Amino acid sequence: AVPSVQTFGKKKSATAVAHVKAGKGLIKVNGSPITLVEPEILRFKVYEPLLLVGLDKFSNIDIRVRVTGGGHVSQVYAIRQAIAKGLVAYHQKYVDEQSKNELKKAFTSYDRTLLIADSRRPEPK
Amino acid sequence: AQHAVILDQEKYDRILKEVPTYRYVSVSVLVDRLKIGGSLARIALRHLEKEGIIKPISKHSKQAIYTRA
Amino acid sequence: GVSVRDVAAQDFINAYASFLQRQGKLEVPGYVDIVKTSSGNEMPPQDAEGWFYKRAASVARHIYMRKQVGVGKLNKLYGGAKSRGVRPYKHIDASGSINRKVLQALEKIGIVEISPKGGRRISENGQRDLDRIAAQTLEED
Amino acid sequence: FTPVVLATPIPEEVQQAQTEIKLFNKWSFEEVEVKDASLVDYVQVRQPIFVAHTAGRYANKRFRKAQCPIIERLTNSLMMNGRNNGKKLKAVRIIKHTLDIINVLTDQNPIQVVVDAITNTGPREDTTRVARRQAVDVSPLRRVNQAIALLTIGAREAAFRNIKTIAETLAEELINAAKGSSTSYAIKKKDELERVAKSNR
Amino acid sequence: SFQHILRLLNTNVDGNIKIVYALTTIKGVGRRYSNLVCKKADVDLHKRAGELTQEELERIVQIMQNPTHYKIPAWFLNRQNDITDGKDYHTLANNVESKLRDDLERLKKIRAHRGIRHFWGL
Amino acid sequence: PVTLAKVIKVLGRTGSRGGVTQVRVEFLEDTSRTIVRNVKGPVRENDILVLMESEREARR
RNA sequence: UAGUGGUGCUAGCAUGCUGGUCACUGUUCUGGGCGCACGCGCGCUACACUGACGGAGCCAGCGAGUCUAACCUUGGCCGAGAGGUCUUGGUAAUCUUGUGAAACUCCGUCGUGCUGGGGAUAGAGCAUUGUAAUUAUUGCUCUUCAACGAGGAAUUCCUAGUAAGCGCAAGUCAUCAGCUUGCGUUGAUUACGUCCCUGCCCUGUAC
Repeated sequence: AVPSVQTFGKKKSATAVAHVKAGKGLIKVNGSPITLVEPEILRFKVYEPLLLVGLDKFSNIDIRVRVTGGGHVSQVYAIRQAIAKGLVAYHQKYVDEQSKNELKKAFTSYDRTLLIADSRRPEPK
Repeated sequence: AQHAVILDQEKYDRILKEVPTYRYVSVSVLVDRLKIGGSLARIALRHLEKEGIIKPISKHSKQAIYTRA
Repeated sequence: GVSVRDVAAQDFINAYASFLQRQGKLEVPGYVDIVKTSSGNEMPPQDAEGWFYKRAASVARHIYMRKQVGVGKLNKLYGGAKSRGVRPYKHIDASGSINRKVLQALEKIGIVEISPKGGRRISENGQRDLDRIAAQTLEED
Repeated sequence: FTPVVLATPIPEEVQQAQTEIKLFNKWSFEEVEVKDASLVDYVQVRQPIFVAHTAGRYANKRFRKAQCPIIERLTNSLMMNGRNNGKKLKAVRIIKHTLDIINVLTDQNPIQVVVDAITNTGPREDTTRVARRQAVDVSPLRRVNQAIALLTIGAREAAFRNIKTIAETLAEELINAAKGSSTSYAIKKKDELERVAKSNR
Repeated sequence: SFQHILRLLNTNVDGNIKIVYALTTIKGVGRRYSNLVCKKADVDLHKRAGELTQEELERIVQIMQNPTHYKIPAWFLNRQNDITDGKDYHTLANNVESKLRDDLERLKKIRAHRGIRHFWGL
Repeated sequence: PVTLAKVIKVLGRTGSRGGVTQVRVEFLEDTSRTIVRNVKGPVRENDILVLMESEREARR
């Protein structure tokens, strides 16, 4: 039908699912614009995957995400991971491995956690 | 001794002339160096800031930060 | 287009509650200024004159975002921690008598209506009204 | 530059951050310099970050925590007492207000003032028990740890039963310690340790 | 104009405090009772006590000692359904610890356990 | 006055609790004149000590 | 018995966006008892501004439930509250239940005063379980406002999603925990060593 992908992110129990499709640069979380993410201090923590690559990259795609459980902080890390993984997944299919690795270079230069979960888990006792 | 809790006319004059002398002002700054209670300082800042005598640089309920400008 | 989802939560509430007080149709129980709103609270609401309208606006927004609600769920939402003196704290629900009258008052002016599957749902006129306030709130910036 | 319009319009000031990362989108790490070569390998200030809330894990290797940026280290040491454990967001806000104040009392890039306070505070001589005490040298890493500990304690005990908030007191310690100002608690503590060690060597 | 100290119901109250809290110096005047009285008097709750004039301390004094006439819901009162006469009262000033320090003595006169246990402990 | 020296070898744990490490350290101002000192905190090669006394050496 | 997207119907906004309503991944009865000059020990709550109070924001996981009859309870109505009343779903990945939890975040009041910190002790009244609440099970409302200024000698637990903060569920159970176990949320500092102290395990002469 239309070029589209789904990707997910994790943190602890929060589970963010993201969809990407061709369209017009918009980013919504639970239907709200991402500029309203809360608390305020952690908002810039979500701008990271935008500023670190550059806003031009997003102009042709629609991002919407739903975050489900977890807690107020852990859910924030889930969505930023879901965004970054979603972005490379789209490029991998609809442009080239050149741009794909260019994206991966930028992300992993700043923070490995943008692509891979830390696998920490509670003590079994 | 106890800080003042109602604004005498003499202190009002004192406030307006002296406050532009200070690089940095805050609720604590007023209450420390002028003998007024904190319940005055919160009101006085809103007054002087709207009067334009001091320049806000950040505001956050529990903290507020005003400067000579 | 604009939706209520597009506006900051407390910013929208302050705008709409102030407007709703001017309309004057929202009718007060009259026992207002005695009730604590929760058995866990100490001292009544401090904004003695305005607090009823501000709560009324909050309820409308919350229902707008959801399929339907009832009185029991609202009592949970607005609950809090009760000190229990020397004992550890515990969760306690807020007053029911307040919230039930708020629903009935909002229904009188047609924002909200009783729904099948129980509880209340937003009216199409509720949608039409709340969207208009949202547009003003953005443009008033 | 260009405004790069989007259907969810990002604010102008957020777009302007795209070209250089700044702490709290406010201060740059460029031209921050460490005055003492002995500490350069330990006072991590070289990687830029937007906000001092990194999730990274540093327990697994005993020197690895030296890679954590200094600003993150300060926020942790505020989270100290039992009534404050876990409340990192409370601490982050405190730091944000603290730097602003230092940007007005004095005018330097305040992150430089923090670095000066750290490097000037860390003790360079100490003692151990043998009983009696013998003088010993202290390794550069521990010089950094002692600096951070003394600073937060000096602020905390001034803000108890206070009229000045935490940020009002912590900002003053940092300024007093970037100067040679013996008025500061942390500097007073440094002096006694070294003069005691001198007597026992 | 401003008065630093005032006297009513044979209690002293300093002007420098919010009116609602200042009144709680009087025995029997809790914070909630004080708060609601001020509302019915429609004084400015944010004024400090030393700001008020004589005709404004009156009315307040009147409402405190005649609360039921102002349709206070009765359950607000501390002496509901009195034992001698089924009226409701609120007890103020030195009259507190005159009904108290009496009901126990009435229990002593009837040789009830609770009265005996109290006076035995003394 | 203070003198910088570079850690060239670490010798081992010392003191009754193992709380002190003995180290071999080379003067940074001029090479050689190597000296052995007692270091309180955790330390590695290429670390720089600040020898506030120079004409003194640790027991061994 | 789960989720996403499309398709049909449909509401609001604007000329697409957010919502409601096919495909994929011996026996027995009545009443009482189980009190406190003091010594020892495991706990709970605090001494405030990194706070108290008011309004607004808004996020989990592990449990548990009735035909034996009566468990967990949604929605409507009454009342300041505790609580009451009329209907309903679930023998359960299907319903309670997104168990909308607390800490937390934001906007105001308070201003360093045993103060709006702290809530013991005590007075009046209204309810709920039970055959029965007096020496008093628990809940609600008003009033009374004690010691306590971070605590001598001694002494306990602990190396990462761990300590500590915060709350929930089960257990017992007519009612009744400040207890026990389990679960989730927020989340540090300091080692990565030694035989100094304590304790354990190996291989003859001043004792």
